[PDB]
Amino acid sequence: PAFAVSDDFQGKYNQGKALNMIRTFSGQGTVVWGARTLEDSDNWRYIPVR
Amino acid sequence: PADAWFVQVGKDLTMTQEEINQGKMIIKIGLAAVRPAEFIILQFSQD
Amino acid sequence: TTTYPGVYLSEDAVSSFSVNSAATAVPLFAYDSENTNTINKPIQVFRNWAEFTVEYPTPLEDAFYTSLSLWFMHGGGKCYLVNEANIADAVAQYDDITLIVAAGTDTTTYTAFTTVVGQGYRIFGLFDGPKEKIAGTAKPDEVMEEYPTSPFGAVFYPWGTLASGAAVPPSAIAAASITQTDRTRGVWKAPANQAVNGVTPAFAVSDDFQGKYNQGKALNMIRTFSGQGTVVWGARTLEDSDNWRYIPVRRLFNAVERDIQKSLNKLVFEPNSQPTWQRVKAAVDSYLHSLWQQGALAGNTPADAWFVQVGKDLTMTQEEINQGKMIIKIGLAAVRPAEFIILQFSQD
Repeated sequence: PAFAVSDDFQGKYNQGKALNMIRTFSGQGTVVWGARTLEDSDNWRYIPVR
Repeated sequence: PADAWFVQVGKDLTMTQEEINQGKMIIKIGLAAVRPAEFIILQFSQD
Repeated sequence: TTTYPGVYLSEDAVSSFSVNSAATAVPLFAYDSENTNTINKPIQVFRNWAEFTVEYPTPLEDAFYTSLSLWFMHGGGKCYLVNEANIADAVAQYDDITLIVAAGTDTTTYTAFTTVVGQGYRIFGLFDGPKEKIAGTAKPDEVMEEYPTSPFGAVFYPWGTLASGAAVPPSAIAAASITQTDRTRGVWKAPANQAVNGVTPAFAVSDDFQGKYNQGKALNMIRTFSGQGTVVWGARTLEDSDNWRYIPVRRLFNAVERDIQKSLNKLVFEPNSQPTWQRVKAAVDSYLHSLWQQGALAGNTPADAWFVQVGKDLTMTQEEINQGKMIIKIGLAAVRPAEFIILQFSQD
């Protein structure tokens, strides 16, 4: 990743829409992170259930 | 799993007479899907 | 909130409670502020014999010196010594003081005593008997009115003169009986058969002058016997009342609540909910039940030997809940001291 992003700038953009930044950890490295569609709706969040 | 879905098709619960006579058939289902466990909180207690 | 994806965590919030027991004897000692052979610091905060002796290596004969000698002869505790001018002050401060002695100091003492009980700070003071030798031919009550009536106190006449040294007020002397009472067993036991050591009463009093002054008020002379020597004798508060005679049953409720009222100070500003109310009830009863199975309080099936009640309408109804107020109430069976003994024969 160009950027090792955050937890809070991560966390504060978890809502609203579908930012879904891709964050490197320990163990898991450069792993994908967060699953959500554009609407934060009870029918449609969570891209696989869409 | 007939709770985890349902399914229904008939003569009048679905697709009544004249639209059968119009050729149309309609069906319908609805179902229980999984949801991804995105968040994790956990609770302690000393009982 | 649960903002980013990942692992959040919660715990348990609030727990139970119980009361923390007691001290049962924190006496301040009646320092005389006019007195000079002494520290003219009014309030002396004293722990044991050692710092006393680094304060007084000096064998005095004034009664407080004879007190702490006698007091720490019985062990003794962290006991204080304030003047006759600063009674209420440290009582408003130190929050532990259980006992108030009379070191022959009465005049401002009784007023300051009846001052603080005029705001009622849950203490048991105790006074001196008159100095010497009521003739007893007459005059039966006119030796008593000099002492304020209260459910809090007695005088213990004979002026146990402590033949090693100076004449000691039995306020100091009977406290030693209590000192070996709580150390022996608690407060509901009456310190009425603890024998003290090396102290001689000025007077070997009577049985009848004893017996005729057993009533009215709380003379409670301290009489030497055989076997038991110079032992304390008679337990009764100032009023001869069915609620209050028998100083430990007064001192029981003097001790029954200062633990509790202290303990629940942490528990205000709390949501006055029903599951609060039952939970509060759940802690006390067992502590009572222990204390009942201690035999401190009398009565079988001990929810007979007490009761306890708190709710929404049996106690603390709606608008005063809406006023924030909660009220509770209990009542209970206590022991009473078997002071008297008669016994009946029959040939059947």
